[PDB]
Amino acid sequence: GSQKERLLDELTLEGVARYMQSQRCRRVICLVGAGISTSAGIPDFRSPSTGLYDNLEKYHLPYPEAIFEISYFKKHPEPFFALAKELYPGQFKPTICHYFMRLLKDKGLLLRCYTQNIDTLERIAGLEQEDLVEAHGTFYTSHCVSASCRHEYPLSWMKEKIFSEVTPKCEDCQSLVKPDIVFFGESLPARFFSCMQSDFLKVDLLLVMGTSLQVQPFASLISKAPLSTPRLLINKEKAGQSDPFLGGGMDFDSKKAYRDVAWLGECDQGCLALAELLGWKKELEDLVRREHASIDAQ
Amino acid sequence: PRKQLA
Ligand SMILES: NC(=O)c1ccc[n+]([C@@H]2O[C@H](COP(=O)([O-])OP(=O)(O)OC[C@H]3O[C@@H](n4cnc5c(N)ncnc54)[C@H](O)[C@@H]3O)[C@@H](O)[C@H]2O)c1
Ligand SMILES: *C(=S)CCCCCCCCCCCC
Ligand SMILES: [Zn+2]
Repeated sequence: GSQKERLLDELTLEGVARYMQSQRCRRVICLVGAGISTSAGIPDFRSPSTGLYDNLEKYHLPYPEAIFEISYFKKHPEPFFALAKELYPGQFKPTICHYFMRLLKDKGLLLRCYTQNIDTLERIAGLEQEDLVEAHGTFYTSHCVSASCRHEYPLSWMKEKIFSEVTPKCEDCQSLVKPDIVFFGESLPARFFSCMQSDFLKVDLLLVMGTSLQVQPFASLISKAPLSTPRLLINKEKAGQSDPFLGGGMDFDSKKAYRDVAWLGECDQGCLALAELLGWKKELEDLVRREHASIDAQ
Repeated sequence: PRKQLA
């Protein structure tokens, strides 16, 4: 129920690892964001210096957030597509942290991965539609915005549009073709909610990686878990703690902290370190090396 | 509910 038991023998990465290899822990949900794709060459939003929010004056823009709002995008779709060309990676290579989640899947521990990212790196690492909630959509597909025809286009088609700097318009009806991402101001995909109502009824561990937990309703997921579900954050910086002035969230440090753990560093390093404790380090090394080699050969 | 910053 709502009893706040202490399931981890100690609020550390080693405590989480022993819990992951006990019998109580059979369903794991990952919540991930842009931090886990920065070492794949896709920059943050809010990280000072790197993050996009510091790097977008050049966009004739009245509000550094407007380039991701649906309202602004309806009026002026060009800056987004211009920004999309800048950021489009030359090669899609998922990170160690991505591959840690594919290890979760391969070992039957992955109940679901909820991602805020739209870069398709979860799928390239081998997470299937049954494993994934792309909470903010994806670049992988695109649709005519006209309610009358909503023709679908593949990333191959959208990429050439963006690289040829020509605004994507629909071959059937000449309306705008928008990548299948959830802009700020749009409604999250239905499957987000149907998964959320069911997944969080029996998750045994939350793995929060590479997200500042500042976009809603995604950030609210950490509170859907039952009160005794251990929660591990792997992130550059602590996140998800209740504001002192503002049901609340992460509790790493207070006297009544009992299940939240913050491993601070690179998501790739933190997943490397967790895998070591689990005896998966070599297993993780071969998988990343093999898949990077396969991708490097394309 | 919709995608919103905070
Ligand atoms: N890869 C993508 O698809 C992408 C990229 C940028 C922004 N966005 C979108 O903008 C919004 C930003 O939300 P967000 O919380 O995911 O990103 P954010 O910019 O708000 O924060 C990312 C979090 O991860 C940390 N971080 C960054 N790099 C890290 C690393 N190598 N290792 C460990 N921690 C790292 C950051 O300090 C931060 O806490 C999201 O909704 C997302 O949809 C997506
Ligand atoms: C929700 S916050 C969606 C935000 C959109 C992020 C913009 C990502 C730029 C496109 C990256 C190109 C990779 C295919
Ligand atoms: Zn059309």
